[PDB]
Amino acid sequence: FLGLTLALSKGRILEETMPLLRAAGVELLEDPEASRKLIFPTSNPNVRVLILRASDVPTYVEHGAADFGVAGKDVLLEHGANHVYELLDLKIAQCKLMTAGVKDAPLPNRRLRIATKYVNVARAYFASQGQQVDVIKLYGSMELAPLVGLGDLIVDVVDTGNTLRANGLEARDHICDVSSRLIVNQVSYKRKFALLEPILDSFKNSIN
Amino acid sequence: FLGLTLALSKGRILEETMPLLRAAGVELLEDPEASRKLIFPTSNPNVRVLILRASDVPTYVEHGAADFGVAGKDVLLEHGANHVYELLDLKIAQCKLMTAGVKDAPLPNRRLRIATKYVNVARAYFASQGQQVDVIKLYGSMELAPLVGLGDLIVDVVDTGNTLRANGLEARDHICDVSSRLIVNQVSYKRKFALLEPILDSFKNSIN
Ligand SMILES: Nc1ncnc2c1ncn2[C@@H]1O[C@H](COP(=O)(O)OP(=O)(O)O)[C@@H](O)[C@H]1O
Ligand SMILES: Nc1ncnc2c1ncn2[C@@H]1O[C@H](COP(=O)(O)OP(=O)(O)O)[C@@H](O)[C@H]1O
Ligand SMILES: O=P(O)(O)OC[C@H]1O[C@H](OP(=O)(O)OP(=O)(O)O)[C@H](O)[C@@H]1O
Ligand SMILES: O=P(O)(O)OC[C@H]1O[C@H](OP(=O)(O)OP(=O)(O)O)[C@H](O)[C@@H]1O
Ligand SMILES: [Mg+2]
Ligand SMILES: [Mg+2]
Repeated sequence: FLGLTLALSKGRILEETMPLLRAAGVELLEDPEASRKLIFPTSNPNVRVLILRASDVPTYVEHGAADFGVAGKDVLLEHGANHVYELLDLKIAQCKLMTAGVKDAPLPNRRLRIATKYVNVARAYFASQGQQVDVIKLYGSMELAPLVGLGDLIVDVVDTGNTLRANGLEARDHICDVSSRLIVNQVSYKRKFALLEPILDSFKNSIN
Repeated sequence: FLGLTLALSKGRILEETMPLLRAAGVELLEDPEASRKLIFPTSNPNVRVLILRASDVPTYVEHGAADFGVAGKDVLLEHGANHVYELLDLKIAQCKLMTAGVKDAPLPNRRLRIATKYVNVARAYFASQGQQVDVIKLYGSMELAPLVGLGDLIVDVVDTGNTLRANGLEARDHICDVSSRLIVNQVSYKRKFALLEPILDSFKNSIN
């Protein structure tokens, strides 16, 4: 396969990317949500799709296992984006990185413990507020951590706030806005520009 | 809540732990698989259950957010087990950590690239075979990596081998056997032994 490999994740990124792909002449031939398969052809024989965990999208793209991909800004910040090119803000899967804690709970008298999957972002954010914190790395369900006393605050993505409210948590600080971004492998950009360019141009047009 | 908090993960660990818990006088009051909730009461008011991602079970237990938990040996090896006590091999969720690659593909002429979530285990295993390797950290779907040239081999858990065979991969090396283990917080063991002891004794009896 000499064409382009596009890395996407299931759920909202796949759902919100499909219209952009359609407008660019690229449609999946089945629903990846209902398949155990991971590589999918498209209506365009020069483009195939990898379905990955969101956290693996930057990894595949960086290493050139995919030529390009759609990754949340949150994942990019956490992973590090210095070995891919971020070409477009697609303005999909929009949310924000925030700190949160138990509603009205005071902070304890010591170095704070932050429970989060976004360990690098958490460290950098608290450092920008003048604080060195301990970070506890979690892989899921951040909202539970404050309720059982694992960490004093969490760092997580918030959209509606329903998850925080359902668990008696409140957002404390706004870290940054997050949206999904189009990222490209630095070599693929140079060597497969002829294939990439119309798709990138289509995406840019669609997001206007 | 002054009783015991038990950390479990969904799927096979929950499924294979429930009979042990039943025999110990502990039953869930609903199916956690069909709930968004994360804390669950049991038939015993001294015991509640946290449902966590498997990789977070050791974390919660180590930190004392749970008093005890059931974690796969694979997760324990990767996370590090020096700040919990491993008390029982429950002999559930039995599988093995293995290396795997594309069937009959020769190794390349350079330092190997291992794609895996088990980065510490991979490093230690290849070091025991006389090799320093590069490790690429992945969070899911290891089987895809060799097929798109991300890494030369993977390290993953294998049971039937169906996943490897479905993807044209073959197991190369047997790293170790894996089963789920009962782990306890080092302080909880000391301070809540009266609550723990009958449950531990019941589990031990059940697994005989
Ligand atoms: N509630 C939300 N609303 C909008 N965007 C979100 C929301 N939650 C996460 N996102 C964004 O969408 C991306 C897709 O990730 P997601 O499908 O939740 O997978 P994962 O659970 O593996 O992070 C996230 O990395 C983030 O940028
Ligand atoms: N196919 C399998 N058969 C038996 N045990 C398995 C299998 N796959 C994983 N396991 C074991 O069961 C544990 C439960 O993890 P699992 O439910 O697969 O969650 P995750 O996908 O987050 O690792 C694993 O950490 C491992 O020890
Ligand atoms: O502010 P809200 O609108 O509640 O969104 C916040 C939640 O959205 C995401 O969950 P997702 O829907 O991806 O489910 P999961 O992360 O629990 O799998 C994220 O992990 C937060 O928990
Ligand atoms: O040798 P096998 O019998 O095929 O088992 C191996 C597979 O089992 C586990 O997958 P699981 O069923 O937990 O699904 P997931 O890891 O893809 O979520 C593991 O992640 C392997 O992919
Ligand atoms: Mg999610
Ligand atoms: Mg699994």
